[PDB]
Amino acid sequence: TYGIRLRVWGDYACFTRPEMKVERVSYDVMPPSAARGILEAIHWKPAIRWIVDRIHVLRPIVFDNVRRNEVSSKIPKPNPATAMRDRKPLYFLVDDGSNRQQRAATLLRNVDYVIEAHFELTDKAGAEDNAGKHLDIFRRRARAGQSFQQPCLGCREFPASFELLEGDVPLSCYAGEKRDLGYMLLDIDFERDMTPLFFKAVMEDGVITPPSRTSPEVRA
Amino acid sequence: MTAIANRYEFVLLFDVENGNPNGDPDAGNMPRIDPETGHGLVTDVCLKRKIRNHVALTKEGAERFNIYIQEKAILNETHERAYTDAKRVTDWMCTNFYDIRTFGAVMTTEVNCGQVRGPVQMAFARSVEPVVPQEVSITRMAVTTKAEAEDNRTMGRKHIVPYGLYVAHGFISAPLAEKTGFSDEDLTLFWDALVNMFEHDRSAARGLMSSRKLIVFKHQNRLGNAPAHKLFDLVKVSRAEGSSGPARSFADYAVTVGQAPEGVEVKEML
Amino acid sequence: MTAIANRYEFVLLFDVENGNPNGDPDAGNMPRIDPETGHGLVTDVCLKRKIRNHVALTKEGAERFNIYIQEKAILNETHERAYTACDLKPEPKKLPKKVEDAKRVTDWMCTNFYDIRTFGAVMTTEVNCGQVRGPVQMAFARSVEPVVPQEVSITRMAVTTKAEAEDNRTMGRKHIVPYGLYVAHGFISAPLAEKTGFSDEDLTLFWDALVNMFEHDRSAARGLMSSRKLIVFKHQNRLGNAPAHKLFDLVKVSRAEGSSGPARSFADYAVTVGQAPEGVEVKEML
Amino acid sequence: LQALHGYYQRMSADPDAGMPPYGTSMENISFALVLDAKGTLRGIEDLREQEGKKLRPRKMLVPIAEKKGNGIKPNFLWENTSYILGVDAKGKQERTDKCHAAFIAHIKAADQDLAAVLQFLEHGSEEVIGSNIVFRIEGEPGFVHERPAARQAWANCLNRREQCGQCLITGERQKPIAQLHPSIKGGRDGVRGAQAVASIVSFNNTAFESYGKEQSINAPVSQEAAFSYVTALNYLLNPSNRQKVTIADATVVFWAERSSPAEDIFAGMFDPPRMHDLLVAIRSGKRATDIMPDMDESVRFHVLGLSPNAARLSVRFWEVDTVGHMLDKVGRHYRELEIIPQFNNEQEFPSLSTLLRQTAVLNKTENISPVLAGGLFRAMLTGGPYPQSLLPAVLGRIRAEHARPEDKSRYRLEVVTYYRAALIKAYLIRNRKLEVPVSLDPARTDRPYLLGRLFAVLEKAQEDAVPGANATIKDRYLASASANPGQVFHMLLKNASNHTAKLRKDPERKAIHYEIMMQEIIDNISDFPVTMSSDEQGLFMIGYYHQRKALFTKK
Amino acid sequence: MIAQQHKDTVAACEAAEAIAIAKDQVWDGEGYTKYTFDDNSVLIQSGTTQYAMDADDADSIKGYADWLDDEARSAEASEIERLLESV
Repeated sequence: TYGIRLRVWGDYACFTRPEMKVERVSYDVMPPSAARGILEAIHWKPAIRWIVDRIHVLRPIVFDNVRRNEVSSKIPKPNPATAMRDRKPLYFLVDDGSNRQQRAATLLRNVDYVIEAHFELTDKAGAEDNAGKHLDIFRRRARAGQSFQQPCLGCREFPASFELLEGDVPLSCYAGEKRDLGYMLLDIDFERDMTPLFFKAVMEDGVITPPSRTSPEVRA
Repeated sequence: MTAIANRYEFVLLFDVENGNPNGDPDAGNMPRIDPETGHGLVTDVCLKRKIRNHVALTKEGAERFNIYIQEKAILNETHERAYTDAKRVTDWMCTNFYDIRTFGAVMTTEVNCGQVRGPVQMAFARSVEPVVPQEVSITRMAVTTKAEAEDNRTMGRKHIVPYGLYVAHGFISAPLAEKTGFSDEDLTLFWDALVNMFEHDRSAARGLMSSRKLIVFKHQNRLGNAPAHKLFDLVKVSRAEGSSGPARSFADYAVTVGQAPEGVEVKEML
Repeated sequence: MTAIANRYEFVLLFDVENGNPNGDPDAGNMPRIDPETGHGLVTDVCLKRKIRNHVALTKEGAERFNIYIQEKAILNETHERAYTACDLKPEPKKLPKKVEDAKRVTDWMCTNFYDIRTFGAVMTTEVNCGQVRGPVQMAFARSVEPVVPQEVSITRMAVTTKAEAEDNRTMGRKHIVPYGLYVAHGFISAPLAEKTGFSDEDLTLFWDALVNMFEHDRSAARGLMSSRKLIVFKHQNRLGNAPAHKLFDLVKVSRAEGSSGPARSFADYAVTVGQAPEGVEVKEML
Repeated sequence: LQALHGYYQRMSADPDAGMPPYGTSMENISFALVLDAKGTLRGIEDLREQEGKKLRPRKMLVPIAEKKGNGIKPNFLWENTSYILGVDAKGKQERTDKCHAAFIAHIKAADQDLAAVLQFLEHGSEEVIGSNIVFRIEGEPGFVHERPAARQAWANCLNRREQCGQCLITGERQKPIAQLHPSIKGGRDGVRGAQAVASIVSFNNTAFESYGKEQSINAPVSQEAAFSYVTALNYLLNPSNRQKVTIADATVVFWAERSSPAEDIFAGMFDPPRMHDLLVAIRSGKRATDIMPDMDESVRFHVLGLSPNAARLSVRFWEVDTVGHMLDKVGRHYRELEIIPQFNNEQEFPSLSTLLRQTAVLNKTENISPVLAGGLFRAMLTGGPYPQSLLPAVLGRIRAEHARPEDKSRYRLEVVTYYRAALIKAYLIRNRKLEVPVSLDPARTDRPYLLGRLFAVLEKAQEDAVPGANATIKDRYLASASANPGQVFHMLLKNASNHTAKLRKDPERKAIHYEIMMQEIIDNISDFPVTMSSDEQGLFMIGYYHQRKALFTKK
Repeated sequence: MIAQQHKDTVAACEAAEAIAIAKDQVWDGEGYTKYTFDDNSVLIQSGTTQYAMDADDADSIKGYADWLDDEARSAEASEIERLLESV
């Protein structure tokens, strides 16, 4: 009747744990926030809210280590007016001293998921906006492969190949397991000053059922 | 600020002959190789660095083609700014910084959730078949310090890939470009850079590296018209009939492109 | 020292006859080969060393033409010389803080040393002196056809130390390639030459070194080595007008139709140079 | 990780384990009142010790003292008699009464221990007066402040003494978030390679900050949880405890969800020195319980691997399988590695570090590629495929290595050693599913295996024809022979013909045996392949190793 | 080292905690708080007074022992021995 079923897979994936962000360590499974981002990469408007209901894991948890040369700091805001009060060459030297930070990443491989999510109208929804219209727009885009931006498995260098599951969700690899993954990020509450909120993730039958991230009893 | 009105997916094929395309910092500088398949690996940031270097060398401080994230090959002789509140500063950056306009950046104002994401995106490039890097031992005439002078020679080593053909995928998102100003001339410059990335990257370690094929899928819609993964499948690369044993030249590989869906075009810049 | 203003690509063809072009430290002293195919290899480092030797021989340590990687020099001492010439106090592991002082020391090293000016160098030693990339780069040299190295066993009628081994003479062995034609590719970059000072006189000296690279490199293991062809592609602008791989394909090397059996002399090969694009010219006169 | 926090919570309950409870310090304690559950005094223990010089108050780990001054500041559960007893040696009864009132107020910040001790305060030898005293409940070891309830009360008091967000380790809300974590040991008793002080979490550079958060707030953990996990990791990293091991650049620490005998053997399971019997049993496929019964294989086992850099250290791998499952996987790994030892002095169960070291540039601990090490002590204890980079690594080492008589080792070092052959066999068995015998198989009739055996017999002929040779064909032609048999075997065969011809004129005229072996091997080959694949090269190396071992002292 | 810029001022605490990597504390007779940084440099504070220490030079570690109170030195005998082998 309602809801969606989007399947996403790729050779690489990295959902970095917040506690090991600097030396990237990925979650075993994509957190609901990553599913939010992937869904919004296909279709989103200010008049809607994406809610993730379930995440199905269809391939074994396989890890891998990749190390890269990365930058130490963000580029600072300049004042354009003074940019040519004199010829001021603005640049960032990646190779200069402490600017070069090497960061090792331990990331997943050959992932495959099916995302179940539905809709919700926000305060700034238009007088004519209806959940059905956005649902049909998303379904059409997913069927035709159109997307606002190419979805990625966490980091932009890991593109996601996505499809719409018209039929039944395929059987999972952990069909007979009840694996506890410990607390993991649910989403980030941007209303309460970007406050992260977590939930105890248990992978029953290979499907994770996070609590709704809009509910009041999960938010502080 | 006109911006491209089509979604692009491009597949770039490049190869290395007796060189190290991308040393692994976590393996003593051996070329990256995929543990799961044994294929050689070349991270995307390496290609992005090469593109930035090529554009910096080519435009040389043009009006709208300054490059922010440089290495110590920077040139400090001339710069001129187009000169066209957080929104205003970001617009200026995009207007007169090519890499920011193309790849994006982060400008210390996380108060603005909307980042500078940039249209262009590209993933890791992986060899079409497993590579077997060779270890080459070398010597040096002179010793660096008097302490080791007390026989005055050093035995280094140098890792090379005898040959490997790498496939790089990339995605350009028109809607993101519309928020940054990435225009069609920028797209032409990007194609040129991809074609001539390695022509200025020569060094003692990389050996000979060059771009062989560049297939571009031009979508009719502002969004896409067919799945990207189904388009990348049309580019099939296999081994020529008369070739056997390990590959050692591009002639060993035969590459063909299928018929694209009705809603997308196909180009071959090489 | 005005730098060059044109991109160059060159192809060098050189021979070896009953010689050892480049030994392999791992496989005894056998000539370097590509084990999966049998083709011979010669590290670009060896060719750069021969060029350095020729430059030193033909310039006899004249000013602005010293070579940095000398036979027995200590690099830290040369860096100390540079710092003294620049009137600075060298921190152990760090370059001078004032970026202009670091640029001055690196420029001094580039100017008064030819091989730093040409091939670049890494000087981040216990007395740091910066880095240089080097406008001139060259890749490995690979034989057109697989080589067949053979072991030559030899003896000596004398013994170094006190030993009663000789009831037979002291043994030893050489490794030789019966014949092999090698192809070496190389690049010259105007943008780097601008930063380093690689001039046109340096380019002429480099061409001379390539042509006469082996004429003064005779030894008991080299055999007869010689440079046969040297094709130079000159572009009309700092950035080339054609991809290098297109240009190198114009030089086609194949065995002459009138020859059969294993190659044993350059006459067994025929080299043809095609037509270069409109933006490039070929100096097939070397 | 939540596992480390759980480890501290489990070990901290054991007073003798050495875990320092959160928010506690070493302070002087003199007397211990022993009282019943009803608050009635039952006895006094002079816990103070004797140095011979003087009787000093004992040093005990107790809640940190307050910043005392002119005013009265009550300490939580250990104080002088002016607070507890209701009397003081100074005779100032007003100060004593105020101290007692503050103390009784402080404790109240339904457990039987707390109620019993309160009842004692309702009552209020003589040497106890004036000294620092602590409580002790009859019928239970330890002291009141060592009980879980006292720990929770003191933690809550500290939390109210806040300076908080939701902790991502315990999941509790309204907790104070640690601005900075406690540091982790580095060097001899820490992650070897890291500087003297390191940390799991660090955000000193702006590029690591996200969502406008600053410093360690990007990873919100309660102060207690931070301290607990850091202390657990530091305790594990101390070599005094036998729960640590170092492989390549990574240091591996292991523990179990509860006390188990596995923690004392796993230090040798992937680092062999009864343990030998256990290894033999698990390799054969038996259960470890058979060798000794105390293992409860259902207890789950944690293995963590940390790799260092300049000042911060990164997690490299992490497994949480049960003791039985991972023991079975290790047994399968060792079963796959099985090969006939080349010399009697070699280990029957090769150490993981030794195996990795044999792939190093000069067979020394450094130069080991960290990625390969991560793919070992990973593929080993997970049962997954070995990293595809493994086989090319050992093949390249065989290409680059050669006889090394300068090593002062009496035996001219073999290029294809026992360890490299074992690694190749393991890779072929797992990643390629091929069948590889543990010793020589004369009926194999497999072309790469036959070529390897042929190379071995040619080598034997060479070293018989030229005794005391500086170098044999193993040093130079092994790589090309394995990779390109068609282009190099003719010269090897001609050289072996020369060797046998000399061997025939000289003593040992019946050379004939080697010729017969060459006939019997060449018989099964119809053509020398122009090229061979990597797995075929591995088979060639295995065949060469097997034939060489079966030829040392045939005659 | 920022201790020279701010000397014994309390704002040194703010600066260090803003730039410092994981912080440690000691509760042995006299309260001590440790701010550790990269480059094996540690800043230690107690009240207004503070002492800067380098973890690669023996003399700095000895001075850190001398700057501490007597009873603290006994508890830090283990930690002090750890740094001292840095050679």
